[PDB]
Amino acid sequence: YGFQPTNGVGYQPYRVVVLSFELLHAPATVCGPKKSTNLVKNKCVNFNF
Amino acid sequence: LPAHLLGDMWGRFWTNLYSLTVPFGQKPNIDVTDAMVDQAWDAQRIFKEAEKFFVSVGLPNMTQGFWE
Ligand SMILES: *[C@@H]1O[C@H](CO)[C@@H](O)[C@H](O)[C@H]1NC(C)=O
Repeated sequence: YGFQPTNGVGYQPYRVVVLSFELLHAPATVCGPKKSTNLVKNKCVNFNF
Repeated sequence: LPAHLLGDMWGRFWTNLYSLTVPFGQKPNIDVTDAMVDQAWDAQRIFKEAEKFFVSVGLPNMTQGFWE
């Protein structure tokens, strides 16, 4: 490719990244991000730590 | 017709004979040049109205490298 800056679109360079997820088998790994809040004190509450 | 009275050197176009052959010389042939300088049309309006003519019929826009 002889790329030049004065080239119509469709002739200018594009960078490409191809992500390919390939499963297999395991006991655990990456996953979503859990949410949280601001714990309190001196109040019957329903909590998860 | 004599060859030296036709409007140019070779008689290729007769377009310079219009002032002698005009049918009705008391009617101005329509000329919109004063209405362009009364609305402050720049250099860019003449092509942007031209691009709106072609997109009106179903043809693509200019390529956006066309403008710089
Ligand atoms: C052409 O360009 C105009 C703005 O310059 C845009 O509104 C219009 O959608 C374009 N035409 C097409 C087919 O996308």
